[PDB]
Amino acid sequence: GIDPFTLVQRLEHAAKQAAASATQTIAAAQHAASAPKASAGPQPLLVQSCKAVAEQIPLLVQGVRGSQAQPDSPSAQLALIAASQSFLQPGGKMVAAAKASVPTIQDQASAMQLSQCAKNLGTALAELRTAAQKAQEA
Repeated sequence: GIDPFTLVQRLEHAAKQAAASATQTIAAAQHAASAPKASAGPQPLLVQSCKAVAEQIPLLVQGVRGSQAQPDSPSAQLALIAASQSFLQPGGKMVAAAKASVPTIQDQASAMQLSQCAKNLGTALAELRTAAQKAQEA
């Protein structure tokens, strides 16, 4: 009957919205940066993770597109699964940093924007983290 993609199904969907939400979170985080001007090195965890996440975003989508083309390919599967878990590492950091940086952002627009972005990214990771989990160990 109807046998769908399964496991990679949730990977595709979660990684797409993760990549989307990540980009939005990055654009908000480094828009203001909750870094004080008086110090010897106030490098915001946001921006540090933003650059990390920014390079992981294409990997997600690359994995996604690979899974779309070859859902029955362990090469594409493990690629997406690995990329997902690789994205979670810096991605989760930016989420944690974002929520704590919101109240310390002087620009109200950026603060409220970051709040929504991190809320999306956090939930995106919630999907992706569980998605790759099911696809990996089953």
